[PDB]
Amino acid sequence: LMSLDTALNEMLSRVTPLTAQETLPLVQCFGRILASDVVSPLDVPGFDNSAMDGYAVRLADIASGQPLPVAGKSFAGQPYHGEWPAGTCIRIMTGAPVPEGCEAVVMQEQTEQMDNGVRFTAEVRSGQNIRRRGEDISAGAVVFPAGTRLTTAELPVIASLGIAEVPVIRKVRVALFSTGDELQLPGQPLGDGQIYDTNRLAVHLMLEQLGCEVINLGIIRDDPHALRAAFIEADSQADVVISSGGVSVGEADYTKTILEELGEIAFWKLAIKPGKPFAFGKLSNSWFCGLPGNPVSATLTFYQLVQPLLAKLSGNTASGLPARQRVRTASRLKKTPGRLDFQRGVLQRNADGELEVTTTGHQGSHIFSSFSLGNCFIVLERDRGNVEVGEWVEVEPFNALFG
Amino acid sequence: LMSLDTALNEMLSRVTPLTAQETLPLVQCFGRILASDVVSPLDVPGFDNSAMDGYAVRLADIASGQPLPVAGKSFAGQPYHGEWPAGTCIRIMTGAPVPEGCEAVVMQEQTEQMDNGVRFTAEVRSGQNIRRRGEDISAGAVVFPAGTRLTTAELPVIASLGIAEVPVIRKVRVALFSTGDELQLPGQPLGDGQIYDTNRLAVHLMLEQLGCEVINLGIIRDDPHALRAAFIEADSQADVVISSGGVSVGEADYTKTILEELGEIAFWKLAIKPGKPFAFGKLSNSWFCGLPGNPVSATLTFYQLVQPLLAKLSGNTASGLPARQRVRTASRLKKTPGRLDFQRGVLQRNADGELEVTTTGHQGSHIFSSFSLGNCFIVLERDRGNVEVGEWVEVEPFNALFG
Repeated sequence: LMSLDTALNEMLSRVTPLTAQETLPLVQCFGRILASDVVSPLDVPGFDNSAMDGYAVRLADIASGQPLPVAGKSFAGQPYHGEWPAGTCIRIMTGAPVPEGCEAVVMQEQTEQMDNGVRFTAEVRSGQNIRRRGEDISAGAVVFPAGTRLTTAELPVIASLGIAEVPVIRKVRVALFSTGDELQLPGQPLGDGQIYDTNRLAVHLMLEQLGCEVINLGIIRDDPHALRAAFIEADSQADVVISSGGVSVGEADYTKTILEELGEIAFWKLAIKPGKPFAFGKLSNSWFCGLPGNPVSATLTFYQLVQPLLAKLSGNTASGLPARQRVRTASRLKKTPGRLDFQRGVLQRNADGELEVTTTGHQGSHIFSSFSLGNCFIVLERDRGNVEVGEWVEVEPFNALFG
Repeated sequence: LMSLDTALNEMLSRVTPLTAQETLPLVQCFGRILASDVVSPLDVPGFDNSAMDGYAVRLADIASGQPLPVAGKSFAGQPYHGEWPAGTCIRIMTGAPVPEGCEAVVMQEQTEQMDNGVRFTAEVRSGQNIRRRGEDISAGAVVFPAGTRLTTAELPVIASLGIAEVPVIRKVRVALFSTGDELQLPGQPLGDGQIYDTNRLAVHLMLEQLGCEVINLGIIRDDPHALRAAFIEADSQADVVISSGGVSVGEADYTKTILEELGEIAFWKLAIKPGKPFAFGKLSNSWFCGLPGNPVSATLTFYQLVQPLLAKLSGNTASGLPARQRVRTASRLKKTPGRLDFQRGVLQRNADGELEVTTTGHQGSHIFSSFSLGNCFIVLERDRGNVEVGEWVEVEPFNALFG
């Protein structure tokens, strides 16, 4: 009944990004959020340098129209600090700092070498081939603003400014547990209707790959005392508390009252598939996210709901939800109007090199294989009905969490 | 001069994937390559259960034709217990175990639920709507073959089988260093023709994000004895040695002779842009990859050549290279025949909800900004010339290394 979009916006609207920060060497900053703007302590380039390989000359020396001999050479790591007499030019390479008095640089193309010096074939105007210092980055300028997630694209640049460490927002702490006498750990036989806990591992892995600091409390016994203790512990040491399954997501039971008791939790019924129920609210010192017990549902819900909540909490200002694109289906998709169906598919190129999606197979939540077989979600509109081969469909490629 | 594909193909043909292994608890296996086939200890599902919400029936009872009174129900965690009188049906839900003797399940939508029984009119086929024990995974079957990179898609499935740990191939160890008197560390003012070492950090970051174990030896002093010692140290403890800059990639100097003295190293001239040079070869106990000093070229080269090399080395059997797709340029692209130009672009959805690339701006290798501003590579074919707006283009979306 409640739309995903409405649920998302309600959650996020309530959240305040972390501000706590720590300063780390750049090599430790991958995927981290800059806590403060990175302001350039220098100019890039530093010294006006040559745009190409050629000769640094003077407009007066060129005037003589006489083949002027090379008084010396200036290289990137070997700036020329020599004499540079009247009728002479300075051999230079790109990036190499331009010698004092330079007015322009000429490429070795518009230049011909004679026994009495370089003879300039073309015209030479001031500024020519000279990279103006600080033209790419001026000292005192903001290179990267606070909120930027540091990547291989940004970190090397910060290093290029001679900066060793930058301040980053601390990692989001996420407490995680599951509960239910039916949940069993590996190596232990499956009791009556016991199953192996899988949601907890799934969430744990995703949290870690999202750069969160995970506090896994494991499986909490179906006991008010154990559950309440877990909640109090989690809430006291993390920013987000997640029940990977076992805690009520609507149905009344002792877990639900502990919930109602420790915070203001809403029990949503989302117009999505797979899944539907999702618990969310403020605990005393944390945000709580309760996932349905079904593995496919829990994974999907986490991916479409908790992930963007964590993104906001992190301080990341990269406003937006994962890229989606219109694509044709090579597959017939069964779809019931009424729910935004996040089916799984395989995005691939057809003979003509165009992208297309095929179903992974059965879309039931009784199996998990679709996550491995697939590489994307086929996000079928809420009101949409069955999809025939060739129809335009919205596709959202899986992120790194699924490979 | 030499084609990227040819270079890459040749590099990969010489490499043998690591085999050394370690057994780790599933939570520590993200991104890791399965060392041995994961065999299923159980049947999935574990018992015959219903594919739908409906009624469990017997072919003979339907054959009788009279409405079938509901004798009971079987749900999720509670199979149907007690006798199943003849001429009756058991109410059932998806996933619930099918009652003893059940030969078929009929979806409620095909039935007329009346006060004195359920009227069945549709033909009923034996086995219909019954999910048989082990139809998804049968005990003794390989669930994931050795070579599989473990993700949130695979790990939870392994957990569901009650398996706590799996054998994964050890991380590829990569020794990293750069050299040159110009190279400066952060915090220290730039000397004569000095610059801040940025390639090393870049490579380090990627290596780590690629799951490799990095041995960063730092900046080696411009000395043959120091360099020689560096190689020895690097080669003795790593599977791969990478010079992020400073060691010769073709040009003769003291570094090139050390290279020639410590192993069989090829100095390639790649028909690509940016970049061109790349040193590759077998050292005594490792593979060596030497990158050009230009930041843009080094990153690109690492990205398009070293990354794939590391992937094969890891034992990952996932065949293929980064995903590419045909897209229209919303930008005119300056392209020169001769080199495979990996320009940086911005792939985004247009008004018509269609995907399209825009150049990030100046494509020169003197600036690093294009990696931050872009989100993809516009892979302009070697022979291709200038590209006019609206032309079909190859795009390779950036992977996580750049966000």
